[PDB]
Amino acid sequence: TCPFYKKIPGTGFTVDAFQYGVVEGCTAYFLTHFHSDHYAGLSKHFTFPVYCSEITGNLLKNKLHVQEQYIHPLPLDTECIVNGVKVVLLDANHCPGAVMILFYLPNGTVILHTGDFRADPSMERSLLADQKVHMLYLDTTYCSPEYTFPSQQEVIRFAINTAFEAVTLNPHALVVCGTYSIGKEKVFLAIADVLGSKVGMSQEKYKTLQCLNIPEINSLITTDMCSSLVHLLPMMQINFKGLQSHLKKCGGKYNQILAFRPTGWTHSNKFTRIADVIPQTKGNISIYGIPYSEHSSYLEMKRFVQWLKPQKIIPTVNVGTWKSRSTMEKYFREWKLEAGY
Ligand code: NI
Repeated sequence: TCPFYKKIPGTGFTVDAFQYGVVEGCTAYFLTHFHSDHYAGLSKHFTFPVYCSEITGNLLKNKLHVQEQYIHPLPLDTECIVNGVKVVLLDANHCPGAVMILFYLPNGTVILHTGDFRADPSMERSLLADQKVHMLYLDTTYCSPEYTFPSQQEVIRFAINTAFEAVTLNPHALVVCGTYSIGKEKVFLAIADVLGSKVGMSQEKYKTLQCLNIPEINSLITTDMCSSLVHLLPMMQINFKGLQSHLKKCGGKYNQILAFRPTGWTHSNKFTRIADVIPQTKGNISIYGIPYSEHSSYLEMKRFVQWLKPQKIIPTVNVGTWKSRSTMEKYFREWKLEAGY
């Protein structure tokens, strides 16, 4: 059964609610982004309207085979009428095609559902600036002060300079980057660009990348693994066993692997600056864990919410324990008292 925080009161609408069968009263199902926890239950057999971004729509059609007649893509930053209700989609600064959704309820209430997001000051100059929001359904993934990490730009700077230095010292090194879903594409694209290489990968990953509207993509990726010195592999294979095995397959073309595992936050963020990160090493294989986040840090989230000044907040992540829920409610009250709303 569909939980309350995925329902939009006073509409026939649900958000990210595909794993509960036919939801009673739901006339339209919104999908914020193409990550499996959110799309769970969609397939070629789905026969209700789905509303989403153009990119999300390409992925529904090609990867899950959802029939065309049921995919309703909407342009961003544009007031749209869906089943008699005004809605807008805003960029979530998450993975490709991820949106936030503003709902203008018939009774005068305004609701923002962030989906998954990484808050940014640039959001303070979207169509959010124009008016008041009564209810905020908030991505609270890292809603605690210990959750600190660098900007995406600094993390990419570290990876580019690390990769360039290694391959310039040894032209026979191979670079590997881990992946398990869309998002974080800048990691492997930035490294391949500095090295003058295309990124090699499986046919299934190439297919997924081809759905994402990235400019010049045909120039950047390839399924010919042999022509490429940046390879993508599933995240599970980024370990000393999996990388040893991979190196054997390359036919004595390479004599070293430098590999990256983009993670979210890890506890080594509590002690170590990005500059000071070191790899794990075994023989001719090194592995760097790098904290590239597509979710708000604590400070980024607090800034957004204190700017928005919502009347009520409903968390959508970490809602399963009493301790979590209590902790998040304490932070929301501090924020409100500090800012005066
Ligand atoms: Ni996500």
